[PDB]
Amino acid sequence: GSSHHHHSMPDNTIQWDKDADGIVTLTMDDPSGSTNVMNEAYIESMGKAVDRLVAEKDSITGVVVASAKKTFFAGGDVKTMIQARPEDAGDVFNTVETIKRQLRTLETLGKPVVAAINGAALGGGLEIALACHHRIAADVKGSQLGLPEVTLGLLPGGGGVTRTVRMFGIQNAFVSVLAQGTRFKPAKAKEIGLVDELVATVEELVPAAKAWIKEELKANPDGAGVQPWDKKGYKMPGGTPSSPGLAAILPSFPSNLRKQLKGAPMPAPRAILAAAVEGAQVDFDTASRIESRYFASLVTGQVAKNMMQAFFFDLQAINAGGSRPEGIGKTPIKRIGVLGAGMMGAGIAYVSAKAGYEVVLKDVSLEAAAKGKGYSEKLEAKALERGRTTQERSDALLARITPTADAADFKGVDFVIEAVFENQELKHKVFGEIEDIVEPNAILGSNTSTLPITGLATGVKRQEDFIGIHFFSPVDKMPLVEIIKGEKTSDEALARVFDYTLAIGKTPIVVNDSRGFFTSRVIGTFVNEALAMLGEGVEPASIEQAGSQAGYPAPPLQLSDELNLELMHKIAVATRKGVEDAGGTYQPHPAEAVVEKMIELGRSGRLKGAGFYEYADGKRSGLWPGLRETFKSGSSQPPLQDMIDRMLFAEALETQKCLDEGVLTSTADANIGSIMGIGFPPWTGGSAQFIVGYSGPAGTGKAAFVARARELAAAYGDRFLPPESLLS
Amino acid sequence: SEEAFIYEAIRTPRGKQKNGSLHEVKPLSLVVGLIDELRKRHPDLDENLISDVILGCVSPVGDQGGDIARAAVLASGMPVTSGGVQLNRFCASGLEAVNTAAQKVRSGWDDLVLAGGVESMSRVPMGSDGGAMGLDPATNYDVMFVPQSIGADLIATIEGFSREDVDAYALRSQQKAAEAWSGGYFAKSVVPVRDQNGLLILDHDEHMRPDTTKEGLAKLKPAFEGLAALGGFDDVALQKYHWVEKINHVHTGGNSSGIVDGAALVMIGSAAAGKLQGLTPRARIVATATSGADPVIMLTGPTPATRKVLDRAGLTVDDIDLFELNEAFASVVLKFQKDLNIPDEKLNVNGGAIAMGHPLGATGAMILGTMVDELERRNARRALITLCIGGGMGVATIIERV
Amino acid sequence: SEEAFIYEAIRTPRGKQKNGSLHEVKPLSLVVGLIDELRKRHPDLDENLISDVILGCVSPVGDQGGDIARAAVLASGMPVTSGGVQLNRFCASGLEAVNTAAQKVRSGWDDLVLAGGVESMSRVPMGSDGGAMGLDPATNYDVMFVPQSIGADLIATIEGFSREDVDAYALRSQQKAAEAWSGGYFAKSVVPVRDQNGLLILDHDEHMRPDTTKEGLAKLKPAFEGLAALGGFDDVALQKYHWVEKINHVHTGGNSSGIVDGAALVMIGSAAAGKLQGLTPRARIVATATSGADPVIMLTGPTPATRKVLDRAGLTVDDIDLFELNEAFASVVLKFQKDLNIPDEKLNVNGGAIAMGHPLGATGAMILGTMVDELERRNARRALITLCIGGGMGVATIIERV
Ligand SMILES: O=C(O)c1cnn(Cc2ccccc2)c1
Ligand SMILES: O=C(O)c1cnn(Cc2ccccc2)c1
Ligand SMILES: O=C(O)c1cnn(Cc2ccccc2)c1
Ligand SMILES: O=C(O)c1cnn(Cc2ccccc2)c1
Ligand SMILES: O=C(O)c1cnn(Cc2ccccc2)c1
Ligand SMILES: O=C(O)c1cnn(Cc2ccccc2)c1
Ligand SMILES: O=C(O)c1cnn(Cc2ccccc2)c1
Repeated sequence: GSSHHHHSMPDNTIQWDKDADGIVTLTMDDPSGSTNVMNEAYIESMGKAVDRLVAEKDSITGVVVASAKKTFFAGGDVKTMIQARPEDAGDVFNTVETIKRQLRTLETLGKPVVAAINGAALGGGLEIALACHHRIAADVKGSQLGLPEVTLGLLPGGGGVTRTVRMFGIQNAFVSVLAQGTRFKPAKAKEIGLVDELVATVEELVPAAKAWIKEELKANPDGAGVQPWDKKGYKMPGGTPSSPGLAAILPSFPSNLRKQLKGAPMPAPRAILAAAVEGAQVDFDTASRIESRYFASLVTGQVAKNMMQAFFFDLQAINAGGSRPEGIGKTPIKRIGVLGAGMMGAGIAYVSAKAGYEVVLKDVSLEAAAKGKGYSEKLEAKALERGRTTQERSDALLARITPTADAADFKGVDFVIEAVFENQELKHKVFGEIEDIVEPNAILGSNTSTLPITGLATGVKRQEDFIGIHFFSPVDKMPLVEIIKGEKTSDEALARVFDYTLAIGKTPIVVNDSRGFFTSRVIGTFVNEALAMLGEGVEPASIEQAGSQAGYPAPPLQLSDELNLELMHKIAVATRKGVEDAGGTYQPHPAEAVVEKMIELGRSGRLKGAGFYEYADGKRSGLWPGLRETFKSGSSQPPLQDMIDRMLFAEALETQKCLDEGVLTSTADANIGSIMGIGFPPWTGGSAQFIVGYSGPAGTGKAAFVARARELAAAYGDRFLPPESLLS
Repeated sequence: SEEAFIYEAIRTPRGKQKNGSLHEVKPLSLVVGLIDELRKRHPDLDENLISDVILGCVSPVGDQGGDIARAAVLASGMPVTSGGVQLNRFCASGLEAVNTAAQKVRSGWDDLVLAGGVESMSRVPMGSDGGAMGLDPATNYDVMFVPQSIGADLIATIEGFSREDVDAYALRSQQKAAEAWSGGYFAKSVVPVRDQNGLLILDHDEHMRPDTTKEGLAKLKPAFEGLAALGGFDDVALQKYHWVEKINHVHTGGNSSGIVDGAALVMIGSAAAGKLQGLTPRARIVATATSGADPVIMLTGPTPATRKVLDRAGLTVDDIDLFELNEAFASVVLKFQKDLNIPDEKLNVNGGAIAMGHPLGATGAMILGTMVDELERRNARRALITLCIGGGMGVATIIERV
Repeated sequence: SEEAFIYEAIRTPRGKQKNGSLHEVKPLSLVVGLIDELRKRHPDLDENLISDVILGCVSPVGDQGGDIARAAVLASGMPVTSGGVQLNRFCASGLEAVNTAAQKVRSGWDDLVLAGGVESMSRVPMGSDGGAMGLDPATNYDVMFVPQSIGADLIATIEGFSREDVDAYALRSQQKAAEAWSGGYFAKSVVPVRDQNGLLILDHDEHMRPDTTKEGLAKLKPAFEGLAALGGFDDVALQKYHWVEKINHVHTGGNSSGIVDGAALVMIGSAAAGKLQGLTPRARIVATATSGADPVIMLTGPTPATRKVLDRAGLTVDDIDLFELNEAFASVVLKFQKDLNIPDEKLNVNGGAIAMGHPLGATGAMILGTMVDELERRNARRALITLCIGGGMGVATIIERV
């Protein structure tokens, strides 16, 4: 390839302007959207502009790259990248090579090129700015700069890896910029060298750019338009891999990376480190081509498609109201009343206050409801000292909450959220003394995790407005809300809770009433598979290693100690009674025997002070040594990949059941609900995406998943048999 | 067809890493000195019969670069037809050079070959040559690279070797090295290093601490020098050895091999070559074998290689009089003894690298010559020599006294 | 004792030094690509029967340090029992690896061995490893060190080879390499290099200049880049060759071997190893020999090495059908041809390193695999392969088609 073009062409994105001094201004303004994006239209547009910059080289003295959108440039074309098959590797490689040829020609024109960064410059947007010789950013609110490609399972393939390594060296570029896709405000970007100077308003950008060009030509004629790595004598910060200082610590870079990822199978960080170090061993142009090959391997791989499916398509179908009832207007929410002080009730009050709602915190007594407001109080006692004080807004937030201890203060409430002890008789009561004091149109929301919403509804007179609203602790940080429809819950009540969820900046999923709902039911199979393996004699250390290497945020035995094993015993008893009441019989899970053996030994979790781990001074300090004698650890030694797949497949199969039973109505809710609600590993794209994106010895796809599940079923049990819906 | 015989086996004393006597001596001079010693012992040997010089060297860079074996041929004034080849198989390079020499003789296409190794770790530190397994991230990540000391700590953790167990073996190594020196066991094979004027530079193994006590070994701190002090390697090791919860770090500078300078030379030939030059054979190379094990634990190669060479020779453990295993780490020797049920009085009877040092490329030839002398001194029949290797490899050799 | 057979012999194309296609490819990847190609051709071969991987590498530094042969075993997912050893004997390293593999098989102590070499000269240039002969002024001063190019010019001066003589050979090499590529002679032994996505990187020897003319070769200037361009080396050479008054500098970049990147692999085993794996033997290794000559002229080693291997195999020049000598310099080949009266139609019949390049550590295995293919293509019987070496060494091998 040797062209600035890749392949009714797309419409032009860049406007050309040459002023009287010979300075050409390239303004990026994609007419097909509100954001400049690295799509086919941009590539053809920049190709034309760069062709012209070379053709008119004798009348051009400098270049300014600007944007006419609210942002500078953000993101790539995910619709295209998600379709790239392994047979399209050549096309993907040719595309990024074409993009970087354009940027390389711009960079080696023989004259200064300034980037006028008016707003967000993310991904390919910052890669455009890094190909310029000078970067001016407007220090306006909301502006971000960074290379977040890794968060979608990709890498900065338009030169971002090569250029940041040349600018900052291998260690600083990888740790602080590339490996986590960190986003920087314009002030912090100037401090670390990502940006060179700041201006207060966007209107000063292009004038400041043309002025710097004028001064660079006067004061630095020989170096004008020459990047530092294109000069003789360039020294890479931190040294090259062949430098003795860097060679001493370089072998520890992959091992520290494995330590952070805990052995999880995310290929993007490994590829970024490989491209960075390999690129630092050769000239810039060779380094750039190496970067393209690692980019193509990520795009044509499956993990990138999982993460693009979840964090781009699925999360935007949800925010666009895919599960919201159709044809229902909005209804204002004036006062919100929480029926409970505690870790749940307090967190709900804060997230409602910050969204712009007045909250009334009721409890059994005002001295207990004061402790509830004390949780939001300590949350503000932290936010203040971290340089994040909203001042009057924070005080108004805490002022919004008002403890009481009597039903009389719920007078103007049109949105109730109870958070009290799990007891129908209690819940049926605490809604009775509040049902008539609230507004006639008020929504009666319950934050239960076990009790059926349809059964709780019978305790109120307006059952069309009774609905489940399930939060996750800590409420201020957990971004998912699980909305549960009772049998008599109306579409209007569902739509209003949906709007409330978006208003407080959280993500809703809509679940139909069923034992365990979605999140608690699916995470139960994850925990129960681990406890089964412990009862089968598998080493506890192998079980925790399998959880971490599968990609879970917490290994499953550690999670059991924090869910409290007594609470796991209660969920087992309740599931029994209910199954027996409707005439059925309950096949007990092998985990229940493990749960009971731990309780009778006085080891029931972290609050108790002793569980599967030992606890000293509150902190976790190693597995309990008596665990191996109790369960005959070592008597069973299955391969680690079998333990990993047993935990992932158990959750993926339970998710498919929920979709078949109508508990969930979309795979978007399943994927986002599993990732954000219970911590299903993001590399999978969700417990539902894991089926179409499975990859192993059997191959890749739904059929490979079916084959592997049957393989697991033969070895470990029929709970791994794939459902009819997954078969051809 | 042709049998390979050992006619000479000599070595320099081992100089220590810090303020060591051999720091001022080019590694090329260490080899040339041993060549001159061979000439002194056989001043009428026709060196034109010598067809190759094979030297192991793990860091062939700088002073040790450019085929140092050929440099030794030219600098010592050996015939230009004597060849010269450098090879690297990590810790077993010295024994691999001897085994390759023996196999060249057995093939019938060579008659008399010099083999050995040289390593000046004070002038060319370990890792000076770089490498892919460590410095290339894509393959480092895939093979799960872990430093040797952490694999040795993992062995002690898995096998149940306490800190006192590895320190007890280290004390025993110091005692047997001191007894061998004071008893004159090394007088015939350790060639003192001398300068261009004939002045003495070194005549003993500087790294030894004969007054080592169990209390002194207990005061030492676990290893924290170099790559191991960097982070992540413990977690990488446990990601593969997932049934182990925590690694017990028992190895220190007092129960691990010493970093030293040294060289060794072995003269190997056929029966006809020895008869022609009036050489008396000291031992016969019975069999050789190369095998390996897991490269993350990295030090368990000795056991399969030892079984393989016993099977190829038709022998069992009971047929062997002396076992010589390089003392890279105390836990490696204790694992080897436990796996094969080696009797204590047969294993490393003259002390090992913990007391005297481990000059990477030369060690294999050094401990082989040690066994040639100890067989002749005891009037014993067979010895088995083996070393653990980086990358999880293993080399083993059986010699028979003649 | 046991007979050693060649079962496979492959190589990469050779990428050029300046703006070469292989500059972006780690030398470890060059080897892994060839290992994967062996898997495609024998998917059912039990890799546990492979006991060693022997790679020649002249600059074992950086990307080529850390025993690249062991790195290749681990990176390619070969069994951890498969060993892996790096060796350096300058230009013959690739052939020495094959010979050591054959001698390991003949000794009965190894059964199936991979041998070859790797050199990425565009990434790791010559001399990157330093050298005990250029950094030890005392040694340099005494051995009278001279770069290979001055030795080749001195051969041209002593023997009466003119500038047109050596340029005529260079033209002949370009022609025969072009004819070999056009005739499909290399279609099944040159394995195209591809990236991690299957995209082609290189599938031909990009150093070739098939449209070379005698007038174009005459315009080139005598070689004056590298160590030779510096002072003194002419005077050093003539202090030894004191009857020569002046050296005729006839060698240029157009009649000397090219600087290239490449790798090569050969699978060598016993007859029993082949039978057990369902492998077809392609040639038998009849004999090997290692000799040498004066290190100042530095490039006349191939002459006694060829006589030594012929005497050992009980053969004469008449019995050899194809002669393959590495074209390090044009005058080296012309002296070999004159000294042994080699017919033109038998010497380097498919072109050589002048046209296709000389990737140091791999060249020996490349031209060996070239002769295996051409013997099969011609239905001839015996080929002799030899290479000149720095330091005045020589290596030679006779193979017989099976
Ligand atoms: O660096 C980035 O983030 C980036 C994103 N898209 N692109 C261009 C591209 C689009 C389609 C297919 C291949 C490449 C580069
Ligand atoms: O985390 C921080 O605040 C920080 C500040 N400086 N650094 C080092 C650095 C240098 C160059 C580029 C990126 C980072 C990290
Ligand atoms: O061993 C060191 O000296 C070291 C220094 N920083 N880090 C963190 C790091 C992790 C992954 C990649 C690059 C850097 C390790
Ligand atoms: O994806 C994650 O969870 C993650 C965590 N750290 N990193 C990159 C990193 C590696 C080493 C040291 C510092 C940062 C990625
Ligand atoms: O989706 C892909 O393209 C892909 C490629 N490899 N893997 C598994 C893997 C992950 C992390 C490190 C090593 C291997 C997934
Ligand atoms: O055995 C089951 O059916 C089961 C279901 N969920 N869990 C774990 C859990 C504990 C506390 C709160 C939520 C979930 C166990
Ligand atoms: O050829 C060169 O590059 C060169 C450089 N300095 N000299 C003179 C010199 C002679 C003896 C010792 C040291 C320097 C020759």
